[PDB]
Amino acid sequence: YEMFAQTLQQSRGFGSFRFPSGN
Amino acid sequence: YEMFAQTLQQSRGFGSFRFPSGN
Amino acid sequence: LDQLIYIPLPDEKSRVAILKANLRKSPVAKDVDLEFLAKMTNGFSGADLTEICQRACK
Amino acid sequence: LDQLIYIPLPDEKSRVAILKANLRKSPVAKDVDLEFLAKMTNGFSGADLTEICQRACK
Repeated sequence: YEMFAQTLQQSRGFGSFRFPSGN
Repeated sequence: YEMFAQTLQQSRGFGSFRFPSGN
Repeated sequence: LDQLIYIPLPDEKSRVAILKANLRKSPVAKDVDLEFLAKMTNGFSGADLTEICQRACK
Repeated sequence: LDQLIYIPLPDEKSRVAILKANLRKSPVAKDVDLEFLAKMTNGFSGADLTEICQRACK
């Protein structure tokens, strides 16, 4: 059940995604 | 590689293990 | 049925237009940079972009 | 051999430092934005970044 739960993980990445703070 | 990493997980439990605070 | 037509995953401009088309129902703020989102995503399909927009609205 | 250690693919900051470390031999121009490169690449490993730098020098 843990393995099937990990098959539904998001993409390994994209954490701390931020837009460019451009004035 | 993630699945083999999860095969090396600890026992699913034992978090917040505490001794009895007995005076 | 004769003509075989291949439809690949969308490129950057198509992802821009998909993210624009999936947001005409909701009011968004004007400081959201959709072109940056479309530059960051490569292997996404249309359903993935719709999923992102839906989680944001939720 | 007891301690098992997993070494994943590098994240953004590590890709920044890898691209900096693989270019100390060559003179590069100062308008090259390496942080943009490290933001664009997700599934690359260290060998891929070294391959990119080598093709540029060639």
